[PDB]
Amino acid sequence: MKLSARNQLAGKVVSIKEGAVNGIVVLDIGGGNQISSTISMDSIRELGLQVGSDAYAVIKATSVMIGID
Amino acid sequence: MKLSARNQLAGKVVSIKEGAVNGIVVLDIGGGNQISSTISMDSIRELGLQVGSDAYAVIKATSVMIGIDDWSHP
Amino acid sequence: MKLSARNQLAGKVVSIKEGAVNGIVVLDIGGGNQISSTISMDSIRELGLQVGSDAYAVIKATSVMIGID
Amino acid sequence: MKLSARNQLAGKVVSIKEGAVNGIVVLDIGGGNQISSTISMDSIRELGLQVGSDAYAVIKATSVMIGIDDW
Amino acid sequence: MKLSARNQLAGKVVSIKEGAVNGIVVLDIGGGNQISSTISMDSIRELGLQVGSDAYAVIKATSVMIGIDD
Amino acid sequence: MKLSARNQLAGKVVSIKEGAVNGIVVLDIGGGNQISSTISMDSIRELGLQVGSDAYAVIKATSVMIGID
Ligand code: MOO
Ligand code: MOO
Ligand code: MOO
Ligand code: MOO
Ligand code: MOO
Ligand code: MOO
Ligand code: MOO
Ligand code: MOO
Repeated sequence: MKLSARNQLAGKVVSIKEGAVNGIVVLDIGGGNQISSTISMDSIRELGLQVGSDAYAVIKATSVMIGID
Repeated sequence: MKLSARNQLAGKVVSIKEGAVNGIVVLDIGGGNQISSTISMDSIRELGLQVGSDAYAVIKATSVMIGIDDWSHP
Repeated sequence: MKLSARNQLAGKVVSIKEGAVNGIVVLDIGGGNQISSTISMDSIRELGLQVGSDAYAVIKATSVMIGID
Repeated sequence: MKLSARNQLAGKVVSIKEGAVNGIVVLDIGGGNQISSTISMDSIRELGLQVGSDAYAVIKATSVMIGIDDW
Repeated sequence: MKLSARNQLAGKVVSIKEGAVNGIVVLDIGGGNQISSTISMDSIRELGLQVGSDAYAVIKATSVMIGIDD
Repeated sequence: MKLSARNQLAGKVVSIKEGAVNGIVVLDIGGGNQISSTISMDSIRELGLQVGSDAYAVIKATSVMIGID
């Protein structure tokens, strides 16, 4: 699928924290940046995610806030 | 403030699209990545954002989905 | 791309209301259900959406609330 | 109450997966479509949800993305 | 309707900023606190919201972050 | 940090329910209102949150719906 989400950032899974119905996937997206994703355990399984998997961090633009110092 | 949001990514503003009540801020966060943020025009003004401003893309972890390529067969 | 979002509902575009930076797409997913999506104008154009387009309403499970009468 | 959320889709609970502080509710909304919802366990209990309950999937329009087959 | 959203804060509309497809509704919830809501113009119209209307700010718990003084 | 989020509501923590990857923090913001926040256990710990902590409920304007009677 091609998705409307403005942010689709390629990266590699560096850690997966398994929970009860959700888990937290951490992706190394390059440039010294990592992104954490809290998604359902069902999806972690269905997408076959493991540490070292290639994946994408997908974020709708309306979910992104801006901060400054 | 220190914020719970797991994702707080430093970057530089490369473009701002001004709308009616919202606008879209594009941040270059390095490594060839850009992040687009759709936020209120009021916030854009109050934060003094301009092209070239240093800022952060702030994303709650529950807002981030994971994708894989179409030819991966889990 | 294949996505973690638990909800990926096939439907046809029945209307697009254009805004300044966002627009609102209405998708008929069948059975008398329609879904409204508020997304960037950039995305509406990039996906080539028009009345009658085949598409999907994509919703993260953590964005779905449950209501009762 | 009546809510601004543009999407309020009637359906029946087909499953509830209990987690620690959240659970996942699946609703059959008709037309062969199901909606999965990740909400607090407290809300699952407070709303009296069980398999067979009548309910609604409620989604804010700004939470909905559009995808296409990009063949 | 009764909703799973854990946050439902009563207040009065103090302002509505109309946009193109969205508008921004501000509610006075008391205590010198206001909540701003960015929602569709269609909903603002359908709910009959005007300055002075009694309403509620409704927020899913997964949408709320916590911040602290550093 | 200063944040674009239009809603930044001061309050005191009155409850913490710990989960597997998430927890739920309840903040009393005054006027008889409490705001519940479902966030990662990691952040709950990193922010040092306990019953009695002073904190803020932070909500993006696009996450706030309006309801009426
Ligand atoms: O155009 Mo989006 O789907 O709001 O990022
Ligand atoms: O721990 Mo968060 O605020 O869900 O990213
Ligand atoms: O939270 Mo999900 O598993 O991306 O719908
Ligand atoms: O295009 Mo808007 O109405 O400023 O979100
Ligand atoms: O008008 Mo809404 O509450 O953004 O779906
Ligand atoms: O109940 Mo959890 O901590 O969201 O899996
Ligand atoms: O996640 Mo909730 O339990 O709908 O606020
Ligand atoms: O959409 Mo905002 O201006 O980050 O609350």
